[PDB]
Formats: sequence, structure tokens, C-alpha cells
Amino acid sequence: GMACQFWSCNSSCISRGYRQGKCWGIQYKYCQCY
Repeated sequence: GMACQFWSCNSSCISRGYRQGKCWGIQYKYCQCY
């Protein structure tokens, strides 16, 4: 495990239907999507 696995947010946001996903906060799976 690691805090803010940024590309793991990206691949997940693309599943939800966004073009990208990123992070910087350390809470578990707290990812933003664009």
C-alpha cells in the first residue's frame, strides 16, 4: 500500500467515465476526476 497512488486514481476515473484522475490528499481512495 501507498498514500496517493495517482495513476491508480486515473485508471479508476476513466472507468467512471472521466478523461483523467489525480490525487494529493492521503485519505484512502480519495481521488479527483476531470
